[PDB]
Amino acid sequence: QVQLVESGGGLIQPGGSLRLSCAASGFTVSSNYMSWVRQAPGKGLEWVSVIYSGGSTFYADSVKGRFTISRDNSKSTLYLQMNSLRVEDTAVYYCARDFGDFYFDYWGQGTLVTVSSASTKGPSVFPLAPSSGTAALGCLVKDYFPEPVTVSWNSGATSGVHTFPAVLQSSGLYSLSSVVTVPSSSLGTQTYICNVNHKPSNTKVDKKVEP
Amino acid sequence: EVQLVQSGTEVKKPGESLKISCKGSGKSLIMYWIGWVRQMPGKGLEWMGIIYPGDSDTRYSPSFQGQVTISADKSINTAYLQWSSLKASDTAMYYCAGGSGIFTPMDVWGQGTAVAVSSASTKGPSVFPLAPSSKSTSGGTAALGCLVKDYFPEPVTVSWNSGALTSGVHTFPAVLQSSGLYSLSSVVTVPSSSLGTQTYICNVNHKPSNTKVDKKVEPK
Amino acid sequence: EIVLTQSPGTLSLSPGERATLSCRASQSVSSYLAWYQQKPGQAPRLLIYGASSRATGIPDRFSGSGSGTDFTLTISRLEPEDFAVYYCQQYGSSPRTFGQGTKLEIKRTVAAPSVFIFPPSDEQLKSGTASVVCLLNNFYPREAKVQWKVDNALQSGNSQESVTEQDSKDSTYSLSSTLTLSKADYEKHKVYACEVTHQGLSSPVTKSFNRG
Amino acid sequence: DIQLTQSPDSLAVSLGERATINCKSSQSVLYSSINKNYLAWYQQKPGQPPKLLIYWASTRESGVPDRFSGSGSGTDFTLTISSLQAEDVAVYYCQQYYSTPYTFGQGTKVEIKRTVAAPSVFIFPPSDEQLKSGTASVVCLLNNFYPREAKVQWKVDNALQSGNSQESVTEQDSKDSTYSLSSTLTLSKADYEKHKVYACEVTHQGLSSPVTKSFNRG
Amino acid sequence: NLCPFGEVFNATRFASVYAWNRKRISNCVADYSVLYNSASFSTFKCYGVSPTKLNDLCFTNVYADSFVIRGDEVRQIAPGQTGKIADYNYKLPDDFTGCVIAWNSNNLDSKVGGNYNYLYRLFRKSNLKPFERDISTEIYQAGSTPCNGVEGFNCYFPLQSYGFQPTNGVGYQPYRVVVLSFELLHAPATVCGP
Ligand SMILES: *[C@@H]1O[C@H](CO)[C@@H](O[C@@H]2O[C@H](CO)[C@@H](O[C@@H]3O[C@H](CO)[C@@H](O)[C@H](O)[C@@H]3O)[C@H](O)[C@H]2NC(C)=O)[C@H](O)[C@H]1NC(C)=O
Repeated sequence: QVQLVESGGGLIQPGGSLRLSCAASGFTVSSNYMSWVRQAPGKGLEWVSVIYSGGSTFYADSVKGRFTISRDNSKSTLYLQMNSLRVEDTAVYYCARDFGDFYFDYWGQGTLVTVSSASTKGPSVFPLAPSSGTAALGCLVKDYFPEPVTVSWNSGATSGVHTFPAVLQSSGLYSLSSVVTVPSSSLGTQTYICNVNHKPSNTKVDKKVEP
Repeated sequence: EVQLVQSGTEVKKPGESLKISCKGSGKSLIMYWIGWVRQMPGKGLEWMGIIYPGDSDTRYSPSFQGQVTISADKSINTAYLQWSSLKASDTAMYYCAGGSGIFTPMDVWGQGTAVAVSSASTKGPSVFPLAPSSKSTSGGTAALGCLVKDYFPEPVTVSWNSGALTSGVHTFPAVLQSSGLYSLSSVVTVPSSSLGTQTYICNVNHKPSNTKVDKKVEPK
Repeated sequence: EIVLTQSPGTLSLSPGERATLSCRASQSVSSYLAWYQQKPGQAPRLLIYGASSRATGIPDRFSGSGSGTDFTLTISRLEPEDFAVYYCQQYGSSPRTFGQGTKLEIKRTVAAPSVFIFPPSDEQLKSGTASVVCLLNNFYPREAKVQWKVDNALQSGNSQESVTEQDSKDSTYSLSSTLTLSKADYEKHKVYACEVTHQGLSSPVTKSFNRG
Repeated sequence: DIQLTQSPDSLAVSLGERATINCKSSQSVLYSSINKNYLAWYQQKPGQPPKLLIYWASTRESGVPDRFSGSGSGTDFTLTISSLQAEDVAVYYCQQYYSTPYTFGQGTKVEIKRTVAAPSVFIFPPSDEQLKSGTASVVCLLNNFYPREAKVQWKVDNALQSGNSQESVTEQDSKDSTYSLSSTLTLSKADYEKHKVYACEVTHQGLSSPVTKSFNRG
Repeated sequence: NLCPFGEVFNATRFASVYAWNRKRISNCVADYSVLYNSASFSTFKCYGVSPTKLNDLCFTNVYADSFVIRGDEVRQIAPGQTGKIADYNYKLPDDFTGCVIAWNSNNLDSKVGGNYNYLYRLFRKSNLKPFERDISTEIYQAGSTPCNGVEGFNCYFPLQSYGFQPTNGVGYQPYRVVVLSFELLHAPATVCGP
């Protein structure tokens, strides 16, 4: 039962420093090849660096001199120290167990790294009130930075909901909407509430929807 | 049988790009590391860097790291030393040397490549006679010569009597004047009895500018 | 570096058919190629290694072939949820490189969109910004056209669109078109309409609301 | 980096005598696995590329005559020429290939120690051709002297000149082992005609008193 | 009594890099000119010794290490290098003195369909020390569960086989490599050149 869980991702200014962590279970970290692979948002996968079972480290030319891969077997964790970060480094970084520096047979869930001189701003939630057999309603999550934002309905189960991908606005702030299709004959019988959580700003806002 | 042959003399203006080459030939060439040595006018030898042509293993001296790029092309057995923007301080003779390993003495040397970096333009020499006199007779051994002034670039060739007169000839090294031009004097030693009977002519040739001067020098 | 080109860029197949993905390399890699599957919101999952062999837990339907420069990923008996983004990775020569990917989608029956429009909330208007949202829900195929008409005047330059991935069960799509304008500009107009052109719609469908 | 220093800067030994050149290293260039010091000696004749005489501080290159011999170990090395021949006149460099970067010594100039020879001094007034161009040049020649060290001073109507004279010396002649010097005084034609006496003053080891060659304009 | 350099260079078959051969050479006359005056080499890289200046020098022992690697991996046969071959198969000391010699051997070590006889160690807990040879075939334990000498999950065979095919690119082609190592102890010198 192999688990790779990552953390440390977030927002950092250009030229700053960040360090991702990757806890590993089900195999010995020091006895295996370990690699970091990043997928830039909307682009392809790119190999970043590798550490050998013997301890040798190699890096991609784009990230050479800036990134540093390491491991701490006492915590079964693989690290990637990112220094002198740039806007192009913005990507979802993955942690992958490497089979002899050839291919990746196990992957971590991934962590998002955002590099911008912008500043964290909390989201604002507005009701998409249903009006006029079935009905549709939702909440509008607008003007936040950076991503991601998680939305849930009626405090952790409803189904039949669609949370659209966030879209970057001309102001430089993301925005998204979550919708849910509900029976029309149950407007006031059930009080519908949307849970919005924007971790990078610790903003946890719940808004009711009603006509 | 390894030997090194370098590219020809280069005259450039500051800020221009230059790329001199070093072609080697012979058996056992695959094991010879090619290094470059700089020798500024009148001063000693400076080691610039080295490269192994087989895999372009390049190692620079810290003084020259980032100032020059050393490369090679193993297809044609040729190594290169290149500048992006030349400075006047780069005016020096450049040698390429070969050795059969790293941390091995340089066995094979090239003939050298003179490089001149100046803001000056090609100008023809002016030749003036140094006439013999009672101030240059010293009994039975008179002295005369020619003054080759204000030319660029080097070199000038000075001959006496179309190369026939060679004994007693002293062609002095050129000196770089503050005007950016070169000046030179060549003098000869002849018996003082032959001033009137024989005619002495100095032949000055400046190939970089077509200048060819035959100056007759006679007592005034 | 070695550049890997995947062909086609995308393809739309039906459950039970066969899909043939290809990977082409700038140089020879001698079967040192691997394939991965990345469902949305999840990490890549190893499918084959060495260009032929399945990994642990990979169903028999997946198959690999080819060698040298040209490779083929042949998934058969396409399950409804067999559709994700598939990458080819070479490890013959450093640096190891991936392809740009090949998307894979399910073709289901054509479904007309359910169009709903939402006026900006009074709470949002107090902030000084008005947002009008048009919702296209449970429609196939993905291709759809949304136009914003304000007082019968086509509105351009202040609308953004967002499409969800294919549904987990219905395999349908959903699109949101949001019209953003200042509160001052919002009350300079009366009728806000959203017109949608789609395969399942014989004629365009318009949903509109007055201000009040 | 390893630094190498040589001594003396210039060496003068007579024909057939012994020439000794010292090379001192900042750190040891000895290597235990081979037990050979990574020291080399080079010879550079004027206008010629350097030639490798001795490598590993004791072994001669093929074609090097026996009169060249290298010695020393660690940080001290010496190059010895047994019977100095006239063809050995050059500048000799020691160089280390123990560690990158390679470094050379400052170089040692070797000349033939001949007997003291006083210079023959001649002066040349500028030619009328050069005067017509607006510039006057007065040339003073020190011919066939030894040793190389000499002093030349220009005096125009007993006024010492500064910043208007350039100097050039020949290499040691291959037969008589002498040196020749030329000092050129350059003035504009206007300044040249403002004065009468142009004197060239010479100082040398072979002259009991400073010799002066002078001419009066016209 | 000439030195047997021909046996290691002219050998019909070479060893896998993980089991590199070492030929001890002593009490013989070393004509090094047969090596450097050749033209079949694509790489002849020497460190700290001049191959033309060894005829006048005597040694106690000279070692000739021979094996086959890929073209991409020849760069790893050098002091201060890292990689699969330098870390786990053949390591040179930082103060290495001698020459590493390589040449393309596609015509000899590649068979149609793949030779699959030359091997290289893929897994190891720690890097090899310089001039160390590891021939272990024990199942590599990548996890906490003992493998009991059987292959499976978290249990890999430490050795991997080269895919030497004539179609492959130049860097993938087999290359025979001979490394000359010079030893000078306080024992009497036995390896002298003409
Ligand atoms: C490994 O086998 C090769 C054969 O490919 C041997 O190389 C050969 O060595 C002999 C030495 O007697 C060479 O013969 C002579 O070579 C010189 C140099 O060209 C030439 O002047 C003579 O006329 C004569 O041919 C032969 O050419 C050479 N062949 C090649 C292709 O290099 C080699 O001796 C064997 N290895 C060792 C370590 O001995």
